[PDB]
Amino acid sequence: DMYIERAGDITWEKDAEVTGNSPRLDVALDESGDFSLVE
Amino acid sequence: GETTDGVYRVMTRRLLGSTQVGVGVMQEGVFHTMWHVTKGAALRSGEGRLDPYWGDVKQDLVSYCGPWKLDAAWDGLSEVQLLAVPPGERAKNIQTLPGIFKTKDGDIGAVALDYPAGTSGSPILDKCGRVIGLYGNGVVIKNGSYVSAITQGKRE
Ligand SMILES: O=C(NCC(F)F)[C@H](Nc1ccc2c(c1)CNC2)c1cc(Cl)cc(C2CC2)c1
Repeated sequence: DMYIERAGDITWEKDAEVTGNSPRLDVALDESGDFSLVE
Repeated sequence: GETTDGVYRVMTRRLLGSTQVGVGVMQEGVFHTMWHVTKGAALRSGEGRLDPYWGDVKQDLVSYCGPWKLDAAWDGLSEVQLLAVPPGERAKNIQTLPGIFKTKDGDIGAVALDYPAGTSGSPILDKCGRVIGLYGNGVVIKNGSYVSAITQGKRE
């Protein structure tokens, strides 16, 4: 059996840690909700 | 039981000890998570029970207690925040500029951040604090890194 526990508020934090790249990827979505890379 | 708006952890006592399988968003009395996290099963909130209401394996989304309530969308230009809720760790806001998932049916936003599988369901926010989608369904690129789609449902 699964359960839920609160972890916080949904708010934008000004001055948060800014990391991460922005890639443009060609992908395919199958009937099972699984993404794959198209080449 | 707990009806408060906010971000929640989705836990299970089936494996060893307590394990975090995913994350979700409570909003307008509706709990929103990724389908692969709960597999549509009912959820406990202390003494209360949350029954699934809407679900779709292709979209990889599921709502509890009511229809999908999250409708905000990424504008294609602005940076966003991943309110990541990692297993055994505190909630953390990670600002990033999303990339793109190009599909035969259109383009989707994409956040390129690496987190354990139990982090799927974590909300992605805009400058107003509105949930524009959920992190936790994507792909693994050639360098082993994880890229997630900004998965958003449809409001009725
Ligand atoms: O997005 C995922 N896809 C597989 C992966 F190759 F990308 C993965 N969850 C997942 C699992 C089962 C299903 C679906 C999604 C949808 N249809 C069934 C995941 C999510 C996060 Cl946050 C992390 C990881 C780590 C391992 C990299 C994996």
